[PDB]
Amino acid sequence: SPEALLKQKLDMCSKKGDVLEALRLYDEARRNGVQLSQYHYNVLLYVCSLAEAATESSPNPGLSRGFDIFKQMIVDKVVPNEATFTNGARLAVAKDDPEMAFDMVKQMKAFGIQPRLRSYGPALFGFCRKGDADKAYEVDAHMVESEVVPEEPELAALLKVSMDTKNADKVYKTLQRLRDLVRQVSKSTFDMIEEWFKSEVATKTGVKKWDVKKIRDAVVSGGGGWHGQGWLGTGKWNVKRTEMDENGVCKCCKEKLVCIDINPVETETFAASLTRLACEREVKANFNQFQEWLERHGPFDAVIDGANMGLVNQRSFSFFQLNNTVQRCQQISPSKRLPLVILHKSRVNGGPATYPKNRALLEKWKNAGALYATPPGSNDDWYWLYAAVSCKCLLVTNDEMRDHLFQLLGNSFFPRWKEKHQVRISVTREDGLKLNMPPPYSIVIQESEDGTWHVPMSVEDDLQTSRQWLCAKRSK
Ligand SMILES: NCCCCCC(=O)O
Ligand SMILES: [Mn+2]
Ligand SMILES: [Mn+2]
Ligand SMILES: [Zn+2]
Repeated sequence: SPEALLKQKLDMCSKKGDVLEALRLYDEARRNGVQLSQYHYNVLLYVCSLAEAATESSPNPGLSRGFDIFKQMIVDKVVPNEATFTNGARLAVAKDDPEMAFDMVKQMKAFGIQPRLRSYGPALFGFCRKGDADKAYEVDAHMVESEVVPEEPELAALLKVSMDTKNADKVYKTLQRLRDLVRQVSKSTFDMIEEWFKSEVATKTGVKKWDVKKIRDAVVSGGGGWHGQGWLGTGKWNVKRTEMDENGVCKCCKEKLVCIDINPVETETFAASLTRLACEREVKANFNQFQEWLERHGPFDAVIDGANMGLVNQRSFSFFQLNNTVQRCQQISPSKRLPLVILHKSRVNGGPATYPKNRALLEKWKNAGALYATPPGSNDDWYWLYAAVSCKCLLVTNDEMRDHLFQLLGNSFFPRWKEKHQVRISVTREDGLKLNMPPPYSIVIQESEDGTWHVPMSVEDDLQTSRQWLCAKRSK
């Protein structure tokens, strides 16, 4: 078969590195009238993205023609898959021509193809490195119009280019976007925000007086913790690295941060999403069986990730640590409810249940309506997550919750829900086990009614490392 031969020939070069031969085969396929498929086109694109940018003369044919092949694939109405956007993008990144990267995205839109976030990157970042703010905002406007949602890298780029070109409006809007989409910022973004607030442009923006009533209503309207009506106050900013105490009180300025509400409608939307995603990966009957059991049980004040509580900081499963966590959760329940323990069926049988009194207690929890053993082969993370969300209660787990399953849940609602519901254990030599409860305020960029800002840095584990904030408040 002709296209099967081209597949095989293109699989070979390049797993060999041979761009020249891939390009020869490309032009040959056209002279023979063999129509290239999706698979062929992807291999071509990947292979061309192995070519390098000529630090000495005219661009290399592999990069130049790489774009031309991309252009052709779309013209041919050949559907792009995830490999296409990835290869298309590394092509764009290798070339490092923001204008050409932008053309690729304009072409996808032309032909009704949804561009991906990685498609926009080389265009956005290209312009940003060259200080071309206007071009950067064009790419941004295009990305927004395509309903592609930026992440922290894209926003930090936009923030930097806005700072570089003294655009206080665009700084404000980007900072709002960071609040809305990212919440807590990386070290480098944090440093950049700090620079902004200390800068001459920031000193010189603002208003001496404003419609206090309009700010009030914007606070209500936004959900709390910001107003979005623009820079307030005048003069130099006092900008300090600081911390919040356990009550959300800024140690620098004594402002008490807001606890921002979660709309219960969003929670019901998320619960439905969860069921949909779980039933796509679990045996549907196993997940449904849990849902039905949960409907006949409760109420619960807490759900325990049993495997994580048995295992976190242990060389092997500790029934002690699970049992101590169960008792501590029951003690803080106002009515002393046992928590719902989610445990693998594999973990109820064998050991920790090696010791008969432990076995008998696990069965006691099950008979009290407070243990569900997840079937062999199931991913029990769907089960304790769905239980806590559905029962509207505390979730006791030290699971990071940023491994693949959890990337599926998104970066808007889930991180806000987690902050309000997640209980983590910590253990010391001196005191034993401690429950670390959700904070009584929201750990997010906040903008006060008088225009004062508090910006949280993102950390690995805020129990391990004490979270730094920026306090930015006008001097007079
Ligand atoms: N610290 C956790 C090690 C193994 C964890 C098992 C789990 O989290 O589901
Ligand atoms: Mn788990
Ligand atoms: Mn896990
Ligand atoms: Zn403060």
